[PDB]
Amino acid sequence: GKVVLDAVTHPSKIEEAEKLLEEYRERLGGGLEGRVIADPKADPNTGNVHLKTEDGFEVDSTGKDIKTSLDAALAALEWLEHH
Amino acid sequence: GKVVLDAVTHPSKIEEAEKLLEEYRERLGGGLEGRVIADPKADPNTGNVHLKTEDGFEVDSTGKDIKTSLDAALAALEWLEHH
Repeated sequence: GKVVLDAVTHPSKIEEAEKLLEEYRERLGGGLEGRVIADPKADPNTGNVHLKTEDGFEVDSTGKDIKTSLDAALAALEWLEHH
Repeated sequence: GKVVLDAVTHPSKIEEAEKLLEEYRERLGGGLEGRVIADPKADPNTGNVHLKTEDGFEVDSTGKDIKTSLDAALAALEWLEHH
């Protein structure tokens, strides 16, 4: 299904976040609609990802980098989609 | 460690949310500090849980009931605490 993903990042890490979104786009296919939000108030030392499905599931996940945040967020989404 | 948990629920489901927080308190011990937020704008058909550790990990999880939301939220927290 469609999953709308937002990577919210300090502007120094926009490149990082885009390259990561690129790997997950080509693994997860065309359902993944991801975008990078450039937030100067964001801590460069943390990652933050928000995802929303058209089914109404939502996860916000704040970790120490963007990749871990995302993986944890998809982990939680897999749980909700099954249980 | 300390985990601050918020169950945000329509006021009709406050009892449900408190009894659920009670089971997770006695399973997860005294580190779990959970509270019920009574939100009349919340859909009674969904669950929502937010957790925050003193380490800075945060997860917000919206599902179709409070138990699934919570389990998914702790699932994501376990991922962040390891990876």
